[PDB]
Amino acid sequence: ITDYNYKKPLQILDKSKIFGSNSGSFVMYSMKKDKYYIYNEKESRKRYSPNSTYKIYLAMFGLDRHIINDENSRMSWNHKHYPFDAWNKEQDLNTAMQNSVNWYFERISDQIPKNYTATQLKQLNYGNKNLGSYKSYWMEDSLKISNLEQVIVFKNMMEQNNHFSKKAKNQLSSSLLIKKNEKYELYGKTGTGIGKYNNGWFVGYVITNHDKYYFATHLSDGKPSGKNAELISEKILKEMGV
Ligand SMILES: *C(=O)[C@@H](NC(=O)Cc1ccccc1)[C@@H]1N[C@@H](C(=O)O)C(C)(C)S1
Repeated sequence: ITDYNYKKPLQILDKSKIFGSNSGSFVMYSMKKDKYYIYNEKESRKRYSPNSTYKIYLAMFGLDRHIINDENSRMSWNHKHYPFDAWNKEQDLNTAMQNSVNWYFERISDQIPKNYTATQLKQLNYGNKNLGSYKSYWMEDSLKISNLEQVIVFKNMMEQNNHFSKKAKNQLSSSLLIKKNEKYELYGKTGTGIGKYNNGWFVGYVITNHDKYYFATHLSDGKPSGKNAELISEKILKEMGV
């Protein structure tokens, strides 16, 4: 009822054929040129739950409040059998991000009061800002963000001379690196919502030798999967600027 699509106004694109039988949007931002590039402006402004992309923010708050740190991003397994075998071991930040280990981020969340989080979501302009009963509010629930916001918000949280330390930003960055060769480094995080897949995400950024870009892809129908959002994301960055 209070849910609304992203209002704040700020070049656009046609990637309709890469998306094919999936539907959703793409957003990109050039540091050097200070401009946005968007495929599907209207869909890009619709608010969806960020699901596992919110781990970015959970990690950042975890490092800020010290809940986890340089040396002790650790946290033990509760010896509960989850389907993913990568989830069934000791974790650190890199491991839990790479492998999107829900229990690790949920334990960070456990230790964070609604008022630090609400304050943070307000400084950051994180969508909705709608926390719930404040449980797993990021996992298909009250909290919601648009694809466009994902990009502005992430770019602003990392680039603004702001209260998060360069060091926690850098540990986060490490946790999110996905590909690297000579030309580029690609960073980001997959999100997959569910008995059905209906909300797929891939949010991140790429550093080349020349420029630095933040981008995000959402998926709502077709095969809205974190996996497919990453593929689409990769085909767009390739077919555009190496
Ligand atoms: C984050 O998106 C996680 N998704 C789920 O656990 C599914 C789910 C269940 C209940 C509520 C909301 C979402 C992990 N992220 C993805 C991903 O990285 O694409 C996985 C499917 C790997 S699990």
